[PDB]
Amino acid sequence: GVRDVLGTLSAVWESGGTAGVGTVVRTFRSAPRPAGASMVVAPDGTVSGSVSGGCVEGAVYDLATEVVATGTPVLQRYGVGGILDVFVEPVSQKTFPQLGAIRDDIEAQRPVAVATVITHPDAQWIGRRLVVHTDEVAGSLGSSRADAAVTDDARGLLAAGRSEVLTYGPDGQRRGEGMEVFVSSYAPRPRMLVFGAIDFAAAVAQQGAFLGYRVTVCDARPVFATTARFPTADEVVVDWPHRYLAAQAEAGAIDARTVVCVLTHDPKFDVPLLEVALRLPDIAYIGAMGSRRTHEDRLARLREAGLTEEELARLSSPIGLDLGGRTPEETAVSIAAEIIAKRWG
Amino acid sequence: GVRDVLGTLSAVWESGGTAGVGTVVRTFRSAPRPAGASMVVAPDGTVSGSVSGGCVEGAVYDLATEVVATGTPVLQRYGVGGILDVFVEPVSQKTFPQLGAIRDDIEAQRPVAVATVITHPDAQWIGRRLVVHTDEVAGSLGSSRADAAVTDDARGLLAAGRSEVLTYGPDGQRRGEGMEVFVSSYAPRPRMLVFGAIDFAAAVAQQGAFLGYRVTVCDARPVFATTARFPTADEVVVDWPHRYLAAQAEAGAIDARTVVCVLTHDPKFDVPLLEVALRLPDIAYIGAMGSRRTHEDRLARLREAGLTEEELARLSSPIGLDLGGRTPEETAVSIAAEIIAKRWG
Repeated sequence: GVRDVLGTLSAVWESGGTAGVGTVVRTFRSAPRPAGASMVVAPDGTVSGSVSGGCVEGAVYDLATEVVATGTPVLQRYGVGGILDVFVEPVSQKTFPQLGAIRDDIEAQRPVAVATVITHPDAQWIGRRLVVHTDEVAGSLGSSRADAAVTDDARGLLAAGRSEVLTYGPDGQRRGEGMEVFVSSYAPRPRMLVFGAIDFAAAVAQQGAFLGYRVTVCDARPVFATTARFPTADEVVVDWPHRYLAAQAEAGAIDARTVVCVLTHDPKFDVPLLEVALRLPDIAYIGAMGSRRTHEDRLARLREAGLTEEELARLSSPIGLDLGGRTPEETAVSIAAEIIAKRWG
Repeated sequence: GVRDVLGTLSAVWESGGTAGVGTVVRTFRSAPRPAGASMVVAPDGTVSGSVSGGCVEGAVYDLATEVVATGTPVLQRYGVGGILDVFVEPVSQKTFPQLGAIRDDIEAQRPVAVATVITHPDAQWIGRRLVVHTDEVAGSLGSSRADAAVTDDARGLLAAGRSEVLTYGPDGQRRGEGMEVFVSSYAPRPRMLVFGAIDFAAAVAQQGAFLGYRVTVCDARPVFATTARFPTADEVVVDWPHRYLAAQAEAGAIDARTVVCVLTHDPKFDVPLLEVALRLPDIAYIGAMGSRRTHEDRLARLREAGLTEEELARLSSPIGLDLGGRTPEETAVSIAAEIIAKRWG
């Protein structure tokens, strides 16, 4: 969402002024910028951020300028290469008192969603917002039923890191028509954890970085788990894999989008590791590398260790889509593709 | 193959000396280095290249040393993490008179395969070789039937850029047993051609580079097709896509592993382009970007232009595997995965 232009927006907010903020809420026909793309017009007229590829920037700028004057938020559809819904609002300390706290949450890696009414029959509702955390909600949409419905749905989207327009009836009845709410999620970068610092881990970590994951490579062997060997990994740790995973779980440093790749079949490490991983309250993906021989030998060993067929059903083994690729690069792509397929973008 | 250590090997060859060369011919249980990985021991004893991850390097070194002394080539199997077949031979001007010419072919981007007998009942055959081009073959395995069979199969592997052990009967009878021939292919980097220099082309070109392709980005629009916008593409050209493709075909600068991505649906460019691409004697992949609406509209337009259902069957549209991914990064991965799936590594 506003992460691109949040420093500039915050500085306006802190100074006491009003920014005009245009947020892309919905997109059709492959418009250039996605749900959450933001443009900010400072009181002195300076613009940052982008909502399109140039196509309607001038029009959004004028709208943002007009909206600051009237103080009335506006949903506008632009049609040109795509179709774009842009919601334009005045953001000040008066109109958005929580913005500083949200800036602070984004900085401290506390997940937070903002849910805004962008469409309603009663015009007084437009631009009302909820600030939603896991454990908390602030603000009011104007009705307990609306607050209840949106809070719930926003937390679900937040947990997934998703931003979307949800549609309700006027009192927040599900499947009703007439009220639309944009949920804009600010979740930290999801984690990819790679256990086994063999050379192939570098290829896995480059695909994880390409897909937007923060990648930790972890191996009990100091010679292997080295910054030099993995210079692009966000983090390289020397630990027993299962000790590291269990510690992340306990710290709440892993969430529902966390992705685990097991690149070892050393029984000393892989079984205790998968004993932990396969028992975690669900994380996005748990893959294990190996040929078909390694795969079946590992399954035998995991059954022998006490894993249930239901826990084993969580495991993607052998890892990746079967695309027929031979090289480490092809295998890395097959893994990234399976990860995407399992969550459905 | 020897590309890693070819400079060092060539310098030995040119000086009049004999190098001991160990080439990994076959691998099982995910051994660290693939078919073609080479180790070279210079007369002064200096080693470069690698056949394993450290596991049998000392043993291969001693074998290479012994093979230079006896002058007799040896196939050796090593079992440890994997299983490795390593073929060790003495390489000099006397024993391998074509090596200089092959160095020259690799440098000029002329595809060339070397086919060597690694196993035979008649020990005199071991280490005999054919040097195979598209249009030429030098050397003799010792029989017209063997030369005929291997030449044919080597050209097929060369055309695909593949290195493999092929198995024949003693006179080169297919499906026979007893004779094994390593074909080591030296083909240039395969090309990925990306037509449409939109921002998403960068993501496509990073995956192509990751997979080992040399990437050309091409667009008729000078503002778009720019080195600055695509700093990692090997090449960025301003041309009508169909004019560029047709010129590559005529020049023989595209081969059977060439991969084409069409990222435009501008009728001015895409139809003439696909008129050329879909009619080329087969190239590996021809994908076209678009939503389902764009896909069907483009097909209508291509039927209208005269494309046959058989030509249209060559087209991968909408592009990529359907993995459900939304971001440009996910789409890029889905495209790389479809490319791999279509060739089967």
